[PDB]
Amino acid sequence: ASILASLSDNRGAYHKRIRKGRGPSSGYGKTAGRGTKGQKAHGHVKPWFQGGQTPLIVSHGRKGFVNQFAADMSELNLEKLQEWIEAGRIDPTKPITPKEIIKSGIIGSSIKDGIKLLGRGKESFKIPVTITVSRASASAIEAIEAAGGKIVTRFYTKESLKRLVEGKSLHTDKPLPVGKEHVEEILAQARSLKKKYYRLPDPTSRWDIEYYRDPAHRGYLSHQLAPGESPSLYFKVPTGGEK
Amino acid sequence: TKHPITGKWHNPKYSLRRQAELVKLAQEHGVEELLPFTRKLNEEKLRKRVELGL
Amino acid sequence: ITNVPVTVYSFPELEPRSLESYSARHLHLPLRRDILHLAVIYEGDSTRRGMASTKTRYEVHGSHKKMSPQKGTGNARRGTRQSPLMKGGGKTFGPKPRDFSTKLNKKVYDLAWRTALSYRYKRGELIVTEDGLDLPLPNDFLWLAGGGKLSRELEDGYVRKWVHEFMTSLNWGKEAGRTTFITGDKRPNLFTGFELAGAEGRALELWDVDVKDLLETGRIVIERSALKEMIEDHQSDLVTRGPNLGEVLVRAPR
RNA sequence: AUGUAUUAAGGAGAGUAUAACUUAAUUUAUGUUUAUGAUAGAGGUUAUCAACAUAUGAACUCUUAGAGAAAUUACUUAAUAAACGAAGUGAAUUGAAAUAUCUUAUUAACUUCAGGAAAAGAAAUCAAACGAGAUUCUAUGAUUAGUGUGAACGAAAAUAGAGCAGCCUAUUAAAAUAAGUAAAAUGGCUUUAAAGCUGUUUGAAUAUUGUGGG
RNA sequence: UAGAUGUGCAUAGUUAAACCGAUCAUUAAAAUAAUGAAUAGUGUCUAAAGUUAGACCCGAAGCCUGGUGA
RNA sequence: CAGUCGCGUAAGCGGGGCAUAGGAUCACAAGAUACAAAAAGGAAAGAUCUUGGAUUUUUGGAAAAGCUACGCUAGGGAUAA
Ligand SMILES: [K+]
Ligand SMILES: [K+]
Ligand SMILES: [K+]
Ligand SMILES: [Mg+2]
Ligand SMILES: [Mg+2]
Ligand SMILES: [Mg+2]
Ligand SMILES: [Mg+2]
Ligand SMILES: [Mg+2]
Ligand SMILES: [Mg+2]
Ligand SMILES: [Mg+2]
Ligand SMILES: [Mg+2]
Ligand SMILES: [Mg+2]
Ligand SMILES: [Mg+2]
Ligand SMILES: [Mg+2]
Ligand SMILES: [Mg+2]
Ligand SMILES: [Mg+2]
Ligand SMILES: [Mg+2]
Ligand SMILES: [Mg+2]
Ligand SMILES: [Mg+2]
Ligand SMILES: [Mg+2]
Ligand SMILES: [Mg+2]
Ligand SMILES: [Mg+2]
Ligand SMILES: [Mg+2]
Repeated sequence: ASILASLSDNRGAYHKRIRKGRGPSSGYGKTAGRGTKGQKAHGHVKPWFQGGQTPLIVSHGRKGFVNQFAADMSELNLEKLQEWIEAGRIDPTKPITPKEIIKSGIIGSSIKDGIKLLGRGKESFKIPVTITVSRASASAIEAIEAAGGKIVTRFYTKESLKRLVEGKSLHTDKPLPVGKEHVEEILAQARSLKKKYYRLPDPTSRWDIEYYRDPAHRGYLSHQLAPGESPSLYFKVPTGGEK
Repeated sequence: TKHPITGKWHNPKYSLRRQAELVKLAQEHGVEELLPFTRKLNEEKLRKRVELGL
Repeated sequence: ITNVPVTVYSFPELEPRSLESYSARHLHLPLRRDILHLAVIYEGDSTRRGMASTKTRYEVHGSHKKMSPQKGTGNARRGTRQSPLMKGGGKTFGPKPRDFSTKLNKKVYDLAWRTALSYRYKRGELIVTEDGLDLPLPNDFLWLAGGGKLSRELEDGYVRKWVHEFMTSLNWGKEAGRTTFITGDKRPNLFTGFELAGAEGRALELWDVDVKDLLETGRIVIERSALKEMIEDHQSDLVTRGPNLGEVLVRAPR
């Protein structure tokens, strides 16, 4: 009658409860499904125990190692970037930066060591955009530039991305200048903000520098190279000829 | 500061941790330019990076 | 239709003065007994205290000495006096203070909230009145009570009588189930009236209402503002990208 | 059982209006409100027919001067439990299907010292090329990095919450900025090989104008 | 008023691993030459479970530490 | 299938022996791979491939001698007088 005396869950939601050792006609009495007087009835068997036979992890050993230094990149495909621009969830008229990529829901809700653009759906991508990520595939770079757009790969960290979304750091696709001829214009730009902003870090390791220093990745340090210089900090392009 | 009578350096009256707290507290109130020289000042940290670099 | 009307009456005379419009997904949802169940059982779990405690054989007082020799006595071998087989032993699987609370997604709890309002709306058990919802006690009694002329005994005996004959005339008293008044803030007359005469109904503040409270009495008498605030805080499954939330169709004839 | 608040030495013996508590064992006073209280009588043993608040007399013996067979002696205005804290010392049952390394375990326990709490504490700290900013408690991070033949053991950064406080002129009275010290070899502890603790034998430097530690 | 904020899982696979990437790995150069691996998750409730804790219940002989007793 | 060598006029054969009787991981040692490199440049210590030394003979792989009639506990009558 009363609504509160008529509520229930769906019948399929309810499952039988098994109370063991409560009589013979229950089907689980006097042994509770254990058997007759074995180790499995008196006590407990270790889970890693196989009776004494050596496990395969010992007879064969553990293979390989786990890379604790590899960066965890958020993978973004052109197939998905196009689906967002058409739906109106990403503005193609403005620069597409990690802040706009994270706040769009296109890579999810988890921030990781970086964002990499991949080339799934490169045949149907024909929207001119100005995107900036940490890495990009050789297929995505051509698809973005073939449609009349621009792409730049910049160095980021898991902490830098958080500050970008939080608004504590302003985005910039250029490295910090070096020299006494830029200290003034850079200090003035900071005073004009009237708010404490954290700088975006630049690469420090050999690999990270070489990555953003070559034009194949459209790295934001590639402008520091000469037309004949190599991105590597150690290797050089040898010379051809008879000498 | 090096004590004149005893040739021993005296630790600064404010540790590098307490120096950064004043700079942070003085920056949130607009009196950072009233503090003496400090390697924790936001302009000095930035100037040393732009001038010299990595 | 995507929207449903909501009439706003003047509580004393119940004169329909204004007309608002809400979404069908607010006050016209289907009756889901399984979703209302999960919400009602979810609130009871959180209300439970869960402090019962019993002692095990590892907490019962006494020494852990061996009672009888292992053999030679002709009796059954025994270990400690705190065994469950012994007189004052410890209950093996007895109650312990734990958390009986369960989880329920904010979107399911918000659907169960609007489903309870829709159950009352489609049945005519949801009466929306204008703000200022309080029992119109006589001015003479109100003047005496403040003055201090009336004793506590007589002051409470009058409120119990007036509230009774008042609810019985409106067919809102114990005979017709009961009524639950929901207001945004506490009101002296309303709350004091049903604190002394609770058989005729009860009054609650919007912050104290539960899904179960929207299904106990015979009617829900809620204020225009409390309803709008009640639905605005329990539509997580709707405003995610809005719908009509208090759209005034007919304004009060000032 | 949990939470909140307050407090920070505990017991015994014998005696006594058998609700009344210390040989005074039911002391003597003050103020206010007293049925609209508080939350126009009878009644001093045929008693305490008054609650709140503020004062006040009395309050024995032992633990507890010395001594002794505690509650005695002999003297005298003799007087401080437990638990919790820190350091020192430090197992075994147990698990590994035996068992030594390991685990159990910087555990239990014991000793010393200390207070109502104690301890710790304002970076010779962490981070990583951006920055954070003492200590303490809880959760996540984390059946992770890592160690170990195994069984198993096991962080930190960071995050969230509880609290938040900085200083040396320390709100209680301290430094002329630290040499047998840092560090090394060796024997151990801890541990990831670093850092940290340490017996023995040796043994530095002077500040970002780049001195010292990490 | 506005802004930011708060574990996690999934969204792309591949390899010992990174680079790489709808492709990746082996081929000491590479190359459809060959072989393997590609498409709905997430939260809650009910119930049954694995793991660690006393772990379904009762039961040793013994080992260690501190105390007691001539 | 790729690589590149031998024999053969050629077709073709060849990834030891007419067939059936030689144990891993771990650690260690020697070569290659260019993977990662705990601030950074290096390195150390690791990872992958090839290879070597075993009555690991209780040979799916513990570094291991006895007495008890002074004996004890849990069990078996699943094996005795
Ligand atoms: K015992
Ligand atoms: K060092
Ligand atoms: K992946
Ligand atoms: Mg089933
Ligand atoms: Mg059966
Ligand atoms: Mg079974
Ligand atoms: Mg079963
Ligand atoms: Mg049986
Ligand atoms: Mg069995
Ligand atoms: Mg009991
Ligand atoms: Mg339940
Ligand atoms: Mg004495
Ligand atoms: Mg005495
Ligand atoms: Mg073993
Ligand atoms: Mg590990
Ligand atoms: Mg010093
Ligand atoms: Mg030292
Ligand atoms: Mg060391
Ligand atoms: Mg040191
Ligand atoms: Mg390095
Ligand atoms: Mg064998
Ligand atoms: Mg075999
Ligand atoms: Mg004999």
